[PDB]
Amino acid sequence: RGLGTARLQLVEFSAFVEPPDAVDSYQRHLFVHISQAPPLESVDVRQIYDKFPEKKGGLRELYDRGPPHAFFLVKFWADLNWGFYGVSSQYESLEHMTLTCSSKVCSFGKQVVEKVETERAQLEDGRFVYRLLRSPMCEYLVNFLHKLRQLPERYMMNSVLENFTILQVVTNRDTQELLLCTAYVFEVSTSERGAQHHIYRLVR
Amino acid sequence: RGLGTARLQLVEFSAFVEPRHLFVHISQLESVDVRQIYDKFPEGGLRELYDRGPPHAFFLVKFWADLNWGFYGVSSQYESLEHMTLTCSSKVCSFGKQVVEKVETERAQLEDGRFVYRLLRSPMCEYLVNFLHKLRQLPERYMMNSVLENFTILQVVTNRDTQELLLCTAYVFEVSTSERGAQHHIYRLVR
Ligand SMILES: O=C(c1ccc(F)c(F)c1Nc1ccc(I)cc1F)N1CC(O)([C@@H]2CCCCN2)C1
Ligand SMILES: CCCCCCCCCCCCCCCC(=O)O
Repeated sequence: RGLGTARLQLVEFSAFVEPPDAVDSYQRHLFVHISQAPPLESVDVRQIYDKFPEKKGGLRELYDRGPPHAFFLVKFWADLNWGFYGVSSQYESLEHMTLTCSSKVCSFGKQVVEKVETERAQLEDGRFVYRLLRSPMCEYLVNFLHKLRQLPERYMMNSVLENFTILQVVTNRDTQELLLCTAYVFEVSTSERGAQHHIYRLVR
Repeated sequence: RGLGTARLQLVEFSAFVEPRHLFVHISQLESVDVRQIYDKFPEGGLRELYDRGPPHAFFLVKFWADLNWGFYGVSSQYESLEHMTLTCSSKVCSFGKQVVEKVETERAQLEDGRFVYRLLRSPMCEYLVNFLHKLRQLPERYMMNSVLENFTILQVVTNRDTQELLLCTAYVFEVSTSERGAQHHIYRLVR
């Protein structure tokens, strides 16, 4: 129903830029942003197998590892109409864990870059909270965004983006239980609408 | 010396597969000159950190790894006399572009009158494991080594609470013959 499970819920995610004068008037531009009773639509995981990095830690093996209900697809309409480039994430749990979070970027389904961080829990009002705030976006991505934003046509941006995906894998560090696996696929939004997203479940 | 400084020493390093097989192992010095490897790392690149100082913290290790052979694991273990919290960062680089960065932290455990920092059984990142299988199916040691001339790992341990760098190891890689096993050579990075 949302992006997450009973063990680990994604509270918030966002990738952004603050211009170098934000020390005078603060502003931040959101490339993409998720903030968090229908059930969610489904998408068949094999239909995107080729879009993620096969052999090991790619989609098929991860799904085979399960649990099957931990897998969500997120379709992003990015706002490229806008410095410090950042990513922030916030998850929450009933149990106290140490999370490992991996972010794999893949071009044409080949694992281009991978960031991996650990995050330990901080108590809160009835919940454990895990905050990975203001991760500085790696400059592969900032460069790709700059090159991408100067293309002359939306449809060209979207054909480029059809090869660019991101796989996020959150696991328990101690036990290696997979908690959350998210495939992201990307399209650019028209000027006037901001960023927007549609979350699906990955079934088989 | 060994691999370390007065504030922090490497006691154990091992990269292994269990079905245990050890690709590389250190258990516990001539100067190599840092510019000689500048073209091997990004430019987050080694010159940045070396300028940051302290240059007595920077080391180079050359591994001759053993690929003759699951769970793919990395275990490091450090030592200190001050109670610290380490941030250990690995960066795997291929052809100078940084293709993975893995970031962990370990807080000090008291033991035998010293502090041990044990980062044991990190799942080897998936890039490295795919790389290892591909590398292993090659038919000649010289082909492995040609491949491996473009692959390097860079480790920066820093004090978490202060951001001081404490340690900085560049790793370079070749394969050894089926007879000889793993071997390695630590070097001071100077300039
Ligand atoms: O910025 C991101 C990122 C992560 C997940 C996600 F769903 C995104 F949309 C992300 N950003 C992003 C990607 C494409 C466009 I067009 C706009 C965006 F805002 N990340 C993952 C990150 O950590 C990478 C992983 C690989 C190495 C480190 N940088 C930074
Ligand atoms: C640099 C390309 C790969 C080198 C191939 C040699 C085989 C042994 C690998 C040792 C890696 C040790 C550090 C890895 C950190 C991680 O777990 O990502």
